[PDB]
Amino acid sequence: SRVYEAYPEKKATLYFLVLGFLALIVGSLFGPFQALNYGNVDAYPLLKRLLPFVQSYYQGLTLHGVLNAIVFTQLFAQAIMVYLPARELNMRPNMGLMWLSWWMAFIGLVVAALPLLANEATVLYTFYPPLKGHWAFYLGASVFVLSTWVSIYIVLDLWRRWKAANPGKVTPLVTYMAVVFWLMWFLASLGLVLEAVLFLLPWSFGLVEGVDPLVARTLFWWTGHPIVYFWLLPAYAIIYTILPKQAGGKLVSDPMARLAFLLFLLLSTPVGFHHQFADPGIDPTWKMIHSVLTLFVAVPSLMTAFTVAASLEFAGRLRGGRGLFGWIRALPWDNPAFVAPVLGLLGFIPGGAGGIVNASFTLDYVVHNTAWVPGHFHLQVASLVTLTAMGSLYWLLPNLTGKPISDAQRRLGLAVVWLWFLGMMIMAVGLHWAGLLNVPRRAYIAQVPDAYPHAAVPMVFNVLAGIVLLVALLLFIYGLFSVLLSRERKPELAEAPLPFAEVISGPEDRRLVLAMDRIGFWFAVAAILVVLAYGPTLVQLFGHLNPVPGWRLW
Amino acid sequence: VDEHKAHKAILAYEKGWLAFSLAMLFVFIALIAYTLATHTAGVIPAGKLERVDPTTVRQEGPWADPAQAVVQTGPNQYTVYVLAFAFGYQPNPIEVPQGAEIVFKITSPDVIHGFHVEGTNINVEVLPGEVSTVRYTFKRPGEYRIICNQYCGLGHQNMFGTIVVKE
Amino acid sequence: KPKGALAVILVLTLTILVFWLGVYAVFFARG
Ligand code: HAS
Ligand code: HEM
Ligand SMILES: CCCCCCCC/C=C\CCCCCCCC(=O)OC[C@H](O)CO
Ligand code: CUA
Ligand SMILES: [Cu+2]
Repeated sequence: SRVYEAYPEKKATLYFLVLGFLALIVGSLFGPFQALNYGNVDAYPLLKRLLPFVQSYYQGLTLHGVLNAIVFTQLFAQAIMVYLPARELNMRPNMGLMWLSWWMAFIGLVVAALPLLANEATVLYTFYPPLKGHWAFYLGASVFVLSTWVSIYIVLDLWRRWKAANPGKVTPLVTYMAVVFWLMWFLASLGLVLEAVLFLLPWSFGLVEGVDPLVARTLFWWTGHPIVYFWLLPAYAIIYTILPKQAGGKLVSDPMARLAFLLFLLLSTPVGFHHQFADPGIDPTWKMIHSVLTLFVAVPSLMTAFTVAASLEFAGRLRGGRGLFGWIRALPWDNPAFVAPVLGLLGFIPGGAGGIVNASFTLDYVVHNTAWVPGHFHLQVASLVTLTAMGSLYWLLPNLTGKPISDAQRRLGLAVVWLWFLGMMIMAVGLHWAGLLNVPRRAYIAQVPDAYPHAAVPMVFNVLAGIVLLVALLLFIYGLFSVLLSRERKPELAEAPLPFAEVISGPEDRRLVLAMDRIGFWFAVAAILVVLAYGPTLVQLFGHLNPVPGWRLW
Repeated sequence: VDEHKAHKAILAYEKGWLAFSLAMLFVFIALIAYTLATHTAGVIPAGKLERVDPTTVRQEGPWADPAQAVVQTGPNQYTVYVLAFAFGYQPNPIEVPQGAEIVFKITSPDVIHGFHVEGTNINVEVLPGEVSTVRYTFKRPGEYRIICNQYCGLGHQNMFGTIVVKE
Repeated sequence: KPKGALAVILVLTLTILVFWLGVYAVFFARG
């Protein structure tokens, strides 16, 4: 087509997107079987017939975590947070670099995947030493992640070129979001990169004998918190700058949207000890400081809740809805593009509430390493982030391919989205409630059927969620491939503009925007906070290293 | 106009919401601070680094003889040296008196395990080469189950232990 | 005035408090 000659960035974006959804599908296959497990039903003998390379529950669990939480979410982030700013500025990104990023991602995936498939790295997506995976797993994971440094370069390049042509102008809203997003990720990424380079790689190749597990976990959770905000912020970008148009209204505030993203730049990285409240050898004072900073990282989503609800109420009133609740009925509940993230946002209320409990230092001892935790995070990433990505089939995919969505495909989409959402809610009840009964996460509980009798009722919810989400996944697969493999094309769809929302403006807004646009300053503040929050403890740990030998227990 | 008046009113309420939010977060900080000043804070692991060699811990030192792992260190205080390993706890059972402060000192000779005492706030990660120290006082006598709540290999789901609290 | 947006943030606030105070109580019951 001549459309990809003018807009080659459409084709690269599509490749990120498709690869990402294939990952989501393969990783999600294991979910229903894990849910049935948490219902005391053992369906793994059947799964091994279908997929004979699967040797255990925990190998299935590794694939699930890696493919869904690391691979799908990264590739979605890379697609959304490069292509959207490019389209807002109407400038082409460096296509050499953009293709280089895709090939790094694809090669790292293939390399990591092989030991995963051969039962050589059954260590879960957190890969905590001294459990020792195959070298290809760590090498592949490292190359996959480093792919993002090239994306960071590509957006900073776009931003700089725009500033050179538009001196004295404030950064446009979507591009401001992406620049602070990618700068945050650079700082965030250093924990894992350092862990891999100084420790996991030399160790897996045989160059050093052991690894200190405490320093490894500490470096991991430097990256391991801000990675979940890395997963979230692409959906937020869509929820702020695209969803309001789809609802029939406007974004009620540019500055409040900018402020939320800015707070994420500052507060997403210096908080990882909230994953280490139960670790020895880290001072309680530091745990409290990180606990306090974790409660502050809640503020931008508290802020987000009001700004987005007010935007949707505004759209609802424009479409003629009256009273307390009539604005809701007037929203376009027949469009899957609107419905999917909104359901996502509803489930994010209990999801966020659980997060705040988890952050509260001593309250974490009630719920740490129980089923509660997967209950929390499926509401966040497996519902809101994933559902937002699913809705983008219905506006983004035609914009990239020229393939229209039929009315039947629309209707199917509405079913998939509702069943997925309802499935996650049912599971959330079962896992939260089981967690309070002391049922552990990361456990093949079905193989010890008499061990948790007190949890018989929440287990029924887990079985049910298991089968509901099986049906939703099957319908999704069918729906995705109906759109992709469809014969009909319409190039006028690929040349149309993206449905960016308009903004309501106030005299206040320009003074605020200028202060927020001093991105060099704000980046420097975020770097210093990481150094203060992490430096003193790392100096102490590197001073007293105690490396220990590796083990293979699978 | 309609839209400008909407911008103004929305923002007016949002400032209220933000002030309320901060107030609520500050109250949670105070309530957490309170827990750090009571006996219930004993379950926070010690922050001191206490290194050991995981290869010799079954041959030499306080974990080598599990029948002598329970030691009176105070007038109403006992210290318990616990080994979490693939796939069990030693001693089994752990026997301690009710009403006494119990200092648990937990290490592993292999991989990371969890130590979660069902019915209590004891819920600590156990790393090889390092000692996890937590304090608790058992109020009720009876049997409490220990659950490994960190993935530690294929035996993980069957790795349990027992504490017996004697009248 | 944005009555609807306020109803949403009320629901969120109640959820946060029920979660947080319910777990605070469980913490003291097990301590
Ligand atoms: C995208 C993925 C995730 C997000 C977002 C996330 C948010 C938080 N989490 Fe988390 N979490 C923790 C704390 C938080 C806190 C304080 C927040 C906050 O950022 C949450 C703030 C959110 C809110 C305050 C909600 C705002 C509500 C909104 C925005 C909805 C409004 C609705 C509308 C507008 C709809 C209205 C429409 C109508 C039509 C009515 C802690 C501890 O502090 C642990 C460790 C626990 C342990 O012991 O292991 C943890 C564990 C995890 C793990 C497991 C890691 C592992 O494997 O061990 C994952 C994957 C994860 C993901 C994510 N989590 N979390
Ligand atoms: C049909 C959809 C899904 C179902 C039924 C499902 C079910 C489950 C269950 C029951 C667990 C806990 C198992 C255990 O602790 O042993 C689990 C773990 C997990 N799930 Fe899902 N899941 C689904 C989709 C997703 C998606 C889309 C994501 C991310 C985008 C996700 C991310 C995770 C992660 C990160 C874990 C933790 C892995 C670990 O502890 O090593 N899941 N899932
Ligand atoms: C507008 C009004 C302005 C004033 C608003 C002030 C809000 C105060 C909130 C919480 C108080 C903290 C209470 C601290 C005492 C906690 C005691 C407790 O929880 O006891 C449990 C257990 O029995 C012991 O071991
Ligand atoms: Cu030891 Cu799981
Ligand atoms: Cu976190």
